Amino acid sequence: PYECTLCNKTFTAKQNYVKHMFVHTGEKPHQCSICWRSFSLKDYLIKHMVTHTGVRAYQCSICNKRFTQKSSLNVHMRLHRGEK
DNA sequence: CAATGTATGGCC
DNA sequence: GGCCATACATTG
Ligand SMILES: [Zn+2]
Ligand SMILES: [Zn+2]
Ligand SMILES: [Zn+2]
Repeated sequence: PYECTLCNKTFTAKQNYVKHMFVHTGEKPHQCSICWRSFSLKDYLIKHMVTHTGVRAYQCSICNKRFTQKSSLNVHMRLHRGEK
């Protein structure tokens, strides 16, 4: 079972374990070509670029409202939830 | 592995 | 309320 001994935390697979340990280094090699903000992992930088592009790719199919991140949309769906 | 999905919470 | 970073997951 993959486990970070600093946090005492388990991971299901190796990939997130390696990413977690690299975040533990403190290094931020992935930088934005626009605002020069640096990031631990490329995943985070990819999500960052949407703030510059303005694309709200994630749309509620109930009320047509649009969102920057899928997580925001998922949160929003709790508002339509509560009606059977 | 990358892509995609979920979850959290400070900040405006 | 949602933007946004951060951090975990499963899927292909
Ligand atoms: Zn750790
Ligand atoms: Zn930037
Ligand atoms: Zn909606």
